[PDB]
Amino acid sequence: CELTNITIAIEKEECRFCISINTAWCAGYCYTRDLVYKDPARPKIQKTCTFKELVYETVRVPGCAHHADSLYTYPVATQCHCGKCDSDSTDCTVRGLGPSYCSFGEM
Amino acid sequence: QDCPECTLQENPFFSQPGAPILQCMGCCFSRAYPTPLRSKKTMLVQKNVTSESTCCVAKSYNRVTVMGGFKVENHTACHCSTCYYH
Ligand SMILES: *[C@@H]1O[C@H](CO)[C@@H](O[C@@H]2O[C@H](CO)[C@@H](O[C@@H]3O[C@H](CO)[C@@H](O)[C@H](O)[C@@H]3O)[C@H](O)[C@H]2NC(C)=O)[C@H](O)[C@H]1NC(C)=O
Ligand SMILES: *[C@@H]1O[C@H](CO)[C@@H](O[C@@H]2O[C@H](CO)[C@@H](O)[C@H](O)[C@H]2NC(C)=O)[C@H](O)[C@H]1NC(C)=O
Ligand SMILES: *[C@@H]1O[C@H](CO)[C@@H](O[C@H]2O[C@H](CO)[C@@H](O)[C@H](O)[C@H]2NC(C)=O)[C@H](O)[C@H]1NC(C)=O
Repeated sequence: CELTNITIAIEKEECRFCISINTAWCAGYCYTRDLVYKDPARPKIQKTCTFKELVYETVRVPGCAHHADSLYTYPVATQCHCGKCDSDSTDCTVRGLGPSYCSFGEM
Repeated sequence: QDCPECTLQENPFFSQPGAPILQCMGCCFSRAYPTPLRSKKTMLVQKNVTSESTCCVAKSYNRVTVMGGFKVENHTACHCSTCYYH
């Protein structure tokens, strides 16, 4: 579970386009076991690659026809480990849209 | 070899002569990235980050009875799928 450079995608709903920032985040492998004996008394969250520390940033997002280009603040991974995704800040899913998902036009 | 690929291993605590009892354990890919907008919207319960968990789990098991008089799962195939806890 290193900490590698990926390519997130920031978008302006109003302008039908997206910009590509090259920020750094988490990814890699972690160890887990599927208990052969499952005690009814849950649980054991199981570890996973994620963030330990995340500093924020901001960037310039071009505007267009009828909107002034603005500022966008995005999280950046400081250090990665195999902890337990912090539900109080993270949407822990099996499969998400992906860091570079661009929904040019909402809905 | 830093993180051995998820596979079956004999579970010593429940294995017995001639009749073992395999278990899935090992590593699986995972990652975290900034939540895209389209989801941060459908997210009435707004979350700034997203993680794609994927722990090692049995693809199939028999579930046998053993020594202690209780029943354990006897895994026969494994794969990195979703984290459902136990
Ligand atoms: C838990 O599940 C494992 C599944 O592997 C069981 O072990 C397997 O048991 C079979 C049947 O004895 C072993 O034999 C295999 O099929 C025939 C049987 O004569 C043989 O010709 C094949 O060459 C092959 O060996 C098989 O080797 C064995 N597999 C492993 C990985 O050990 C185990 O018995 C189950 N335990 C319980 C308590 O149900
Ligand atoms: C992603 O993180 C950084 C680049 O952002 C890479 O690590 C070093 O980072 C410094 C700047 O902080 C670069 O000047 C160095 O060139 C990088 N190290 C090396 C050996 O080149 C890191 O390598 C990147 N991740 C990947 C997978 O390339
Ligand atoms: C995720 O948590 C909050 C969600 O409430 C995010 O909100 C922050 O950024 C907003 C965008 O400008 C600000 O308006 C909010 O004031 C600010 N929230 C707080 C508590 O400062 C935030 O970006 C993410 N991280 C944190 C630590 O809040």
